[PDB]
Amino acid sequence: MQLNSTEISELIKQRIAQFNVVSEAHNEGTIVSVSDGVIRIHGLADAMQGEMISLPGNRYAIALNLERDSVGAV
Amino acid sequence: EFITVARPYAKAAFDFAVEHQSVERWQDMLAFAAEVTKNEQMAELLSGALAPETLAESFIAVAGEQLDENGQNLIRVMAENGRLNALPDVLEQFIHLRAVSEATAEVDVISAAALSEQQLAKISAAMEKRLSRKVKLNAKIDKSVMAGVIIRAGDMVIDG
Repeated sequence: MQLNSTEISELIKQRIAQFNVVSEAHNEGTIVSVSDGVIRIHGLADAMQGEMISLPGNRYAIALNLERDSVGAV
Repeated sequence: EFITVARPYAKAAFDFAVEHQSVERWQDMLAFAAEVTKNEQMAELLSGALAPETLAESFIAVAGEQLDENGQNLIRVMAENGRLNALPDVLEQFIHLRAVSEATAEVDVISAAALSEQQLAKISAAMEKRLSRKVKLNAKIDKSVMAGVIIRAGDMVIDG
């Protein structure tokens, strides 16, 4: 909304116009973007790097390293 | 933050905006926009969004859409561009648009800050210090000034 933190108030009520949005999952999430089994990783943001992670249908998806936003993984 | 993309922005801001006089009017609209991204959920939700249409949508939408239509269809322009990612660049470049347009200013040396708008040098400046009054320079008053001339002096103490 208006001026101080009303900006954030009805940016939470302007947000809250939209506010269904902001959120994230850890782990959960999703493989953000992928080709050939290397994926930008969505959700699961903060996690032990290189934690082989139960992977699609099976595997422990091997966490490659933290590219903070969308981790790549093996 | 490239601000160069936002240079073409603030360009089109004085340009189309000030042309629309939105330089002020979408100084208002723009203000509300930086309020929108300023929303941190709106930052937390800032980009997951593939459709930039979804972005300008939930953006004008969420925030309340105080942007112009120059800024709504421009919201298609930068939002679609995704260069909308950086709000403040052309915001201070628009502050630089109208302001640079209006520029007169000052900077206090050996003083607490001045910033008295001087269209010319010494114009509002010597008028301010002369006008001081203030004359205290409090922040940088003494140790800063006396350490300025005495700074040059210790610079002579380079002789040791």
